[PDB]
Amino acid sequence: GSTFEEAALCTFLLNKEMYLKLRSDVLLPLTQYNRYLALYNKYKYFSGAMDTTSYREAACCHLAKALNDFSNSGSDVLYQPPQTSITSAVLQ
Amino acid sequence: GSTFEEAALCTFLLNKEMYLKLRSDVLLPLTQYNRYLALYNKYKYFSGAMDTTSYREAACCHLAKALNDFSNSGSDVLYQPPQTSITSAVLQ
Amino acid sequence: GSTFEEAALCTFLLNKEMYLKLRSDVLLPLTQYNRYLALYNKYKYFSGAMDTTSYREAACCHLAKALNDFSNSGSDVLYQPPQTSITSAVLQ
Amino acid sequence: GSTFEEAALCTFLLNKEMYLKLRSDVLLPLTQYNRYLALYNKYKYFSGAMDTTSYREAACCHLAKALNDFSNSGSDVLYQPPQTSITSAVLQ
Amino acid sequence: GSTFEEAALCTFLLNKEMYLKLRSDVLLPLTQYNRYLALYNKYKYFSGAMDTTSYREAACCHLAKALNDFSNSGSDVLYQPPQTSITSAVLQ
Amino acid sequence: GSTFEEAALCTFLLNKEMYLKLRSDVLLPLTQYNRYLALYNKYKYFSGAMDTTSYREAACCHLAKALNDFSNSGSDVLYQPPQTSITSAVLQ
Ligand code: NA
Ligand code: NA
Ligand code: NA
Ligand code: NA
Ligand code: NA
Ligand code: NA
Ligand code: NA
Ligand code: NA
Repeated sequence: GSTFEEAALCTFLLNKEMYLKLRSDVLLPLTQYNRYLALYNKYKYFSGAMDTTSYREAACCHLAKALNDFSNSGSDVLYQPPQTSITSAVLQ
Repeated sequence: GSTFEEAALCTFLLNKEMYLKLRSDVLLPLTQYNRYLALYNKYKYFSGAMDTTSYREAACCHLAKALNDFSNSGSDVLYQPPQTSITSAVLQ
Repeated sequence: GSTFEEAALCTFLLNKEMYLKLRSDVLLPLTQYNRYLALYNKYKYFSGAMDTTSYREAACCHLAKALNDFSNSGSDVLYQPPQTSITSAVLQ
Repeated sequence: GSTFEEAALCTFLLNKEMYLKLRSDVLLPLTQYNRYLALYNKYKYFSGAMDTTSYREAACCHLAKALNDFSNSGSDVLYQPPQTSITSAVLQ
Repeated sequence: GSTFEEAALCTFLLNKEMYLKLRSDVLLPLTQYNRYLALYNKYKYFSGAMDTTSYREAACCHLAKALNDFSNSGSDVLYQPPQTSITSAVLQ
Repeated sequence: GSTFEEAALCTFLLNKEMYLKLRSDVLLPLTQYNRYLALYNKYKYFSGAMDTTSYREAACCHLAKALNDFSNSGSDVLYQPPQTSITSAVLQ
């Protein structure tokens, strides 16, 4: 929801406390979290074959991917939203 | 539209070329641009009396305000999105 | 003192060690720390009704507020100084 | 050379003066500049099918691409190095 | 004054308009601007031989130096405050 | 190696896990890590008397210094690469 979407655009320390709040915020709707993990791969390595390059949607996937890596690590990491681009915004 | 909303979240050089592309993107719908200028003052000086503090909505107002200041200046300025806050995202 | 004032302008990981060093640096003078907490709310939600908007003073309040939130949390957070603004520096 | 490689890692205002200094620095060796433009597309959209993801090499391509866009625009833009990633540095 | 001191801590586009406002703000007191240029050299290359390493004072010198380079160039540049350091703040 | 060199250019949370991966990456070659610690002092305080100011080499020293401070502290810190400078890249 809002919490996750707005958090995906921030730079923050991803730790147990933060992982809990953001991961919970995307438990519902159900398929929500898995869709963002499916799109991370496209948005990161196969951006060329994408007829939708929403920056917010990209950020949500970058955060989802980060929560996932943390769920298999427990090691705190600095989360950073994906690089913005004014030339990318003017081109759709 | 998307261009403006996505641009409001970037850090870029606001010059004539950029002012034209972003200002045009918010000519329609009509009241769009004026609403963002009305909300800028609330989001900046009267945040306390607001039962809606969407970060994206805040960014759109910060950019609208920037385009306005540029329309009465012609002097290029570095645009920067408003400060993010993970504690603000977890608090509604 | 200097340590706190200079720290309020940095981006750092606020943890127990750092909380101890900065909170100690503002134990004296006595009313120092409480004044910065009183001003945080003005600088954040009631900026309009303020005939003094010193950026350094704003940063000191943002840090004081951060130390306070940490004293009731123990959870490490990334501290970030408040958004700067060249248009704010030229306007008094 | 050094100037371009080191500049590709900085955040600066790309204008005529800067375009001249950096573009000149990559006139020699000859194929240098064209190779960086060929690699930009891979790094940006086809990163998945790439058995070499040097961050410095990525930055050089991002800057080359920026000089190119400027050569067909004359409009000053803020240049920003590509997003860094500690998780990308530990994975080769 | 305040304008210059507060500006020295911001990231902004240094152009004719901005150069005029900030350079004027340090015309008085008289020796003000020249002292900051004398200290830039120490703060940048001879930091070791300094019994005073105030970050704000360092920023003021970095900005003074920037205004000077601009006075002999007319070419707009992105100004950036000097790197902050929490380990530098805790050590005086 | 690549891991350390590329990491020295990133902004990340330096913790036990990260300290282990980066410190290991510079165990070999042998004198590697000690040379970067010797150069840190020059780059930070005696930059003036230095006929080699490679930014990457500077970053490697800033990271080496950070790993060292962490080896005698165990307290997680946010690592930040040294301030970049386009005016420094055009001057060798
Ligand atoms: Na939800
Ligand atoms: Na529109
Ligand atoms: Na004190
Ligand atoms: Na060359
Ligand atoms: Na890599
Ligand atoms: Na003055
Ligand atoms: Na090695
Ligand atoms: Na250099």
